Amino acid sequence: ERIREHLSSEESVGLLFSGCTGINDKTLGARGGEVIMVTSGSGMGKSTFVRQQALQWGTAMGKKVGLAMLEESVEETAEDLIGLHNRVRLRQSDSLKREIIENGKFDQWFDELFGNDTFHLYDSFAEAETDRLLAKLAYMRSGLGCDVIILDHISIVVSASGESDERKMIDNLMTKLKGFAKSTGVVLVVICHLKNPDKGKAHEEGRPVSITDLRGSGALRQLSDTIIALERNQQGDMPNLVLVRILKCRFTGDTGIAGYMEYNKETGWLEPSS
Amino acid sequence: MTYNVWNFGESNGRYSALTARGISKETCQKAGYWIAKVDGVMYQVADYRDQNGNIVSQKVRDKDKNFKTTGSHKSDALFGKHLWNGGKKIVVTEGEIDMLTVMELQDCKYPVVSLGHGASAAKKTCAANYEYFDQFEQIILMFDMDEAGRKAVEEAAQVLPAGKVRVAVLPCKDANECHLNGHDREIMEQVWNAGPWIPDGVVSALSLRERIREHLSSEESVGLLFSGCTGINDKTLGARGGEVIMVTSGSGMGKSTFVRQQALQWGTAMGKKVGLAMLEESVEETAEDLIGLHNRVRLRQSDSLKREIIENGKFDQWFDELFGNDTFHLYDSFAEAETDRLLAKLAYMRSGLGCDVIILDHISIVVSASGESDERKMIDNLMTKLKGFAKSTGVVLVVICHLKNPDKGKAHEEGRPVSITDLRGSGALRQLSDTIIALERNQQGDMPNLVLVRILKCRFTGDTGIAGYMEYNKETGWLEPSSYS
Amino acid sequence: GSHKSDALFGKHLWNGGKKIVVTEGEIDMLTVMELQDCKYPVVSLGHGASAAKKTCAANYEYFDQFEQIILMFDMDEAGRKAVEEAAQVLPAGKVRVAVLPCKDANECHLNGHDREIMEQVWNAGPWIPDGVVSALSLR
Repeated sequence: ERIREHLSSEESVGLLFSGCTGINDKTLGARGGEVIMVTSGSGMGKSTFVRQQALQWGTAMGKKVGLAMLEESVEETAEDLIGLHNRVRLRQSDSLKREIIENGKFDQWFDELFGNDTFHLYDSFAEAETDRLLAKLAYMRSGLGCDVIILDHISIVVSASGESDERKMIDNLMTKLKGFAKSTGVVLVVICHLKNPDKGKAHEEGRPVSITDLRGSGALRQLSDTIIALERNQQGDMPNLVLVRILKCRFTGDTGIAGYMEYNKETGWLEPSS
Repeated sequence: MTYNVWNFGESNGRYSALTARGISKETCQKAGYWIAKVDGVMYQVADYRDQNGNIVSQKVRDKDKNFKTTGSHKSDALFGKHLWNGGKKIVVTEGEIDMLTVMELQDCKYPVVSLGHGASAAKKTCAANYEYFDQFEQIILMFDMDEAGRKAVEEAAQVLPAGKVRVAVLPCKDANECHLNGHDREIMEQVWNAGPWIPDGVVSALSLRERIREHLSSEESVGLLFSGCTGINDKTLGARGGEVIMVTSGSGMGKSTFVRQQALQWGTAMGKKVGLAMLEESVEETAEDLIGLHNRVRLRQSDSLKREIIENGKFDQWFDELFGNDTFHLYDSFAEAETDRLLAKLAYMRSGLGCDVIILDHISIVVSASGESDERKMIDNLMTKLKGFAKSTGVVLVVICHLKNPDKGKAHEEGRPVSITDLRGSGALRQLSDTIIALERNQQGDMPNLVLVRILKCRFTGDTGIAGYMEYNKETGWLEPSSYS
Repeated sequence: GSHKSDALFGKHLWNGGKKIVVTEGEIDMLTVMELQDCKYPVVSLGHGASAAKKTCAANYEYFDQFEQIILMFDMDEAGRKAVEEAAQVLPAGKVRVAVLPCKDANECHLNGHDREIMEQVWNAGPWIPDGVVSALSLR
């Protein structure tokens, strides 16, 4: 009976990765209980890729998405979603900001987006303790009833914290996040950064990213079920061209390069091909 | 269905002292808190008057601490609201007895208010009273010190005027529990020392739309404009408050000269209060550069002219012309500052002196917690604290770092575009910093004064690459914009 | 008796006013009152220069009755630290630091410099260390 109930409801194709495909061809979406790992270099598209998925899922397939943008205030993150939804770089314009305010178009777009109460976020920025996030991440999942939790940046370093080498902190945290993800069945999307090789041209100038290039003592390479990686050469002749590489997919096992995408400097989207 | 307003001269009313609470008669009389003797019982009535004195609602309790409401107890119910027309700080308690505690200790001379519908409607009550609470510079959220109390604090800070939120943490249950115990010493300092921080950490389901509108109106997206070369503005749209600008180049190529132009430019044309942290030079030397830079000259190479124009009356002229607006602030030590012997001072500018831009030249002078192997963590640890400070205050922070020595081919001074990997420190600064400006020039080429500007990162826009070019005017010491391709 | 941390020598003499002088030693508090004919608010610190932060913090409510708080501490290495640790827990906008040509207030009086003491009660605010000196005062 539980498998019948499982097979009938389980969003196994639930919330397919938008912006590009081949990712769907190699991962078949994001299952509930899996931990999706998104990574790239600094300023390449970790936040932007994940931000499209959070927007898309909570609109087209309408899901209660939980956000944890620990590096930016919620008004800034909402600011992106509003512009991203309306295909504009609203953050990148004083005219567009002044426009929608004075002519009352701001309220218009906002109700069109958040009007479902499908978007829930985390607001603090000032140091989130490990079990002072998991409680709130669960509060979304459980109290607010979210289907997807989005955790930007898996660090919160700063603190000493009394235990040398935070290589265990990232490991200890990832396990509980996988636990939380599975015991509730919530799709868990987390963003991590990449180590510094300093051993040739690196990341921002190209270079494929392997699982070893992942920050931390690769525990995230174990607990996570699927690993999405973005690669682009911001000094190349197409700095907006970004390559998607699957480093892991516990569900399928089909790895390799999925497809390509192009950063539309007008809409702020990652349109597939061009 | 709601009760009728009790009358003071019709229900055995008297203004007695709450001896078992620690509140005297004089205090009860001023807040409008009296005791009624109806049916032989002993009820305590809290008069929630409006801006006129007319009782609107009342909150009546007896021996067993049961609640009974009379009148029109609307969502904006604030016990003591009628006593204060505004000011500097306002204390927001949970219960009326706690509101009676602060006034007793402050001799009923300072604004203190209580919540109408307990800790539950804290969010709604504070939301209903946004217009009123914004007449004060600070809002002292001293709720109960329990599980439910901290959630009420959480739901309060969400719908309160941004930047004015402050939370009190008492060694006991509530304000009254401290008073009757010992701790009259522990309450008041936290009324004047409570932490000015954020809600943390749910804060979901929009509810901030209008505040984002309020936000978008006050902090622009073309925050400031880097002068010296257009194109930097095209790819970064300036430097917002709360961002971290990262400026770097080779040694003696114009890290200091480039940044100093922006500090000068911003503090003159756009009259912003610029804070300087020139760790590798006395305050007089950085001022010396600024003085010459403002007057399009170099007061470091013309040596006869230095002694001349100063002792003649052209120094005092330029000095008042430049620093007279009281905008420029610098750091004076050179005696190896400690990390939390800089951030304290850097915050003092931003906060005490009120600066808009803080400039930290050279971020490799750590000098902090000696004994830990590799300063690779110190630079990372510092950047985290700098980013926190930068965003939590909304200050523009421009920091200068240096570049690792590659020794793998011709390096930096001979050209060589500097990538993000070439950045000094275990690239944590490539993460915490939002915008990264890099200067490149071949000081052994046909165009040494020609400098290439390269954006290595801009979390705001995401538009990277080569901006434009500039030329070092040896006469003016400026970075004039060039026409090169 | 009970030397609580809010010990302020002379606190019982004033109920607010325009300005109040906060010395370190009671003897220095006796100097300022001597020059002012005991007509203007002058107080001393209970626990010396060490608990300067705690004593001033304990009397923030009291010191907040005045428009200005004249920190006339000693003029040594420890004295300047006491100025630093007091001014942190004092009302921002009511500080001011006294700089004497001698050791303390009494050392000036016994020498010549009554001409340096009272006048130096009128001098701005900043506060606290390292400057930062808003350029203008670096001329």
